[PDB]
Amino acid sequence: TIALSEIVSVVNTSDGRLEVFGVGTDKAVWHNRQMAPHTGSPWSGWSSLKGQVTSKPVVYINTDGRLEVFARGTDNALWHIWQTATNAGWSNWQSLGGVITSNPAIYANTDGRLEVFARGADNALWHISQTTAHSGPWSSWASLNGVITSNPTVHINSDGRLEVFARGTDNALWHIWQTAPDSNLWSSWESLNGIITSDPVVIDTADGRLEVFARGADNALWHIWQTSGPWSGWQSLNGVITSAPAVAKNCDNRLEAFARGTDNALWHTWQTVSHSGPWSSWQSLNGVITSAPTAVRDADGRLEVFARGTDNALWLTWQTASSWSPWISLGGVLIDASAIK
Amino acid sequence: TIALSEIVSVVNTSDGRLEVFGVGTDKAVWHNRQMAPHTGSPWSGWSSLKGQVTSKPVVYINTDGRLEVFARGTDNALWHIWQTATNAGWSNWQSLGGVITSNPAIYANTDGRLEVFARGADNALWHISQTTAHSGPWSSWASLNGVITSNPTVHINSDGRLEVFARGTDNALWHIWQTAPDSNLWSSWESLNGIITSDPVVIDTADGRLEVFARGADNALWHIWQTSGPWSGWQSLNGVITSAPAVAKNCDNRLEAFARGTDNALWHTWQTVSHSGPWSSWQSLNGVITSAPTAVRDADGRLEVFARGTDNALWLTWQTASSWSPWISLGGVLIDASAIK
Ligand SMILES: C[C@@H]1O[C@H](O)[C@H](O)[C@H](O)[C@H]1O
Ligand SMILES: C[C@@H]1O[C@H](O)[C@H](O)[C@H](O)[C@H]1O
Ligand SMILES: C[C@@H]1O[C@H](O)[C@H](O)[C@H](O)[C@H]1O
Ligand SMILES: C[C@@H]1O[C@H](O)[C@H](O)[C@H](O)[C@H]1O
Ligand SMILES: [Cl-]
Ligand SMILES: [Cl-]
Ligand SMILES: [Cl-]
Ligand SMILES: [Cl-]
Ligand SMILES: [Cl-]
Ligand SMILES: [Cl-]
Ligand code: NA
Ligand code: NA
Ligand code: NA
Ligand code: NA
Ligand code: NA
Ligand code: NA
Ligand code: NA
Ligand code: NA
Repeated sequence: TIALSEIVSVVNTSDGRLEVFGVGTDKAVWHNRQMAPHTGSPWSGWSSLKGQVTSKPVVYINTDGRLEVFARGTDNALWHIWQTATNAGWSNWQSLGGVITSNPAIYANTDGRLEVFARGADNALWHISQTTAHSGPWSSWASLNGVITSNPTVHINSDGRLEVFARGTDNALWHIWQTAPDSNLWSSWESLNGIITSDPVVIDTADGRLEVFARGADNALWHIWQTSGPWSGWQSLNGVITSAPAVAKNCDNRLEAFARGTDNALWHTWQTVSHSGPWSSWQSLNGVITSAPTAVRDADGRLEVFARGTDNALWLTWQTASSWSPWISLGGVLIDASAIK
Repeated sequence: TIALSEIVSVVNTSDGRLEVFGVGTDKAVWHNRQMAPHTGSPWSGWSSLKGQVTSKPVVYINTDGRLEVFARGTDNALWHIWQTATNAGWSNWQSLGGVITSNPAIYANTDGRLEVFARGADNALWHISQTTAHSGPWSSWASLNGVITSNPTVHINSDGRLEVFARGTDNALWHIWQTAPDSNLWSSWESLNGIITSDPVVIDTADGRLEVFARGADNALWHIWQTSGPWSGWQSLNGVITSAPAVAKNCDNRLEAFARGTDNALWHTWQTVSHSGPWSSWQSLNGVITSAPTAVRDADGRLEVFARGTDNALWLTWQTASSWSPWISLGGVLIDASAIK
């Protein structure tokens, strides 16, 4: 098992608007969109992209600005749906086949080819890629092996090499990386040790280093980062958290971590002064939440945070000059469809 | 002729540091680098990448994070030099041949292929591209036709289509665009009218629109922007400017324009409140400058501005909480090698 998951996938669109993707009681993917590229923008309200999903639905933006949403189907295949033109209409759901046992994890290669990662029936990591930039057809599936006990997460190195992180059977953080950008050449799995009780979250720093966040054995927030040299040790950011963490960059590149606390309110800790700076003490953004928070930077360079409420609606709070906005409701009824819990 | 040009090309590196590229009295390309990814970082001082250039040297970052610098040689061919690995050593200067009569203009296609644009001996626009992502070999040269009287500038649409802007023989702003991302299919040249007395500067807004800035017949700063619909009219931002303009985005996405005034000090006007906001009155950042300013956002989300001084050194001022830093000198002796003046 893992700390309570994020309930939505969120993206900044090609035209600077937040769009969120979640799952209803009907197992359909639902979609909510800012009208305008600004903090406090009116929202579309929830509309259905349909389908029937047995994972968290994960949106990624193609290098041509077209959104594409990936989800496990009821047949355990990888399914996807995409915009046919930038911020226009959607395709039908189409199958990329395979059998997967995790939420999908997506990144664009430096050549614009999307590559999707998911656990398989053998509990190994499997991957499939676009054969050409922002387009089908897709490659055959293949395995990157290993044995994983969490949803996988992928990011890109500052040199364009994809890198995947996942919990192993010993509950350590393990990783594997491309040896060259755009490559089918990968490293062996390597252990970053520690003991993690959440899905790992990965982000690139202002200075092009991967930094990984996860809940530890002691239910504190831990992190570890790249220094072609080795990783740091695991370091505690303290706190006591009851969900997966979420991490986003402020527009000045200061990292900021969010998680549900023991009082089921939203808590956050941030780098102070600069992206090189020391982390703040944990502070409360209130609310009562029934999901991990989901954090994203909007087109005004402000953080916005989404979480499911006691009513199972999605609620939203954002940064102001002085503080954070009171929680507002975007309505809907959201379920946690995470293929791993 | 055109308003006085920018004297350096600047890039934010894969690890968040500013690096500047200019030309010495010897016609070699010289290089200055921040040590650390922060405002007010110590600088390397000027070191030579050698070569012999008859244009402004233009740096672009490959999708694998490798810097690549393009310049006209003494033989009027396009030449380039690149990092062999991300923020490591440089290749030798190599020729991409052709005969060009402008500074080169560079963008990455959505598939990671760099595409270079330059005026030819026939005064038409010519282009050459990497055949695969972030790598040689390069295509054959070909022409996109037209007749141009300024350095060309290229940007990417929010849908991944490259678009090139240049002054025509009637002194209007003209443009041409890819009809599909990564394509060799281009539109006809079209006129955006107006009368411009500087190279055009192009930037993408927070909401994914191209916005073009240029000095007008009245030596005011003018701009025009995308609304698949038509462009705005030309609108004046007033001022009286004696150089090319420079434009950069604040970390909250507010556009900010810089130019030399009649008193040969640096002047700037900025969007207020938000990226949707009205433009400020022009205000002075002092100094006495012998080049257009060059503006870039650093890894702390602050604007830094470079300009040649009366001593022909490069000087530097940046945003603070309240105001801007006093001008400091980064030394060197820089010449304006712009292939068009
Ligand atoms: C710098 C290098 O980057 C790799 O992608 C991986 O993270 C290795 O652990 C690290 O040593
Ligand atoms: C503006 C400032 O941003 C910080 O990163 C943190 O989120 C604080 O709560 C907020 O007041
Ligand atoms: C939306 C469309 O975009 C094109 O790239 C070009 O700028 C056209 O003028 C404009 O009408
Ligand atoms: C911080 C603020 O930023 C504005 O965009 C403008 O550059 C002002 O001069 C500066 O004081
Ligand atoms: Cl409204
Ligand atoms: Cl292995
Ligand atoms: Cl818990
Ligand atoms: Cl120092
Ligand atoms: Cl034409
Ligand atoms: Cl003048
Ligand atoms: Na890659
Ligand atoms: Na990721
Ligand atoms: Na990296
Ligand atoms: Na509600
Ligand atoms: Na393109
Ligand atoms: Na450009
Ligand atoms: Na655009
Ligand atoms: Na000096």
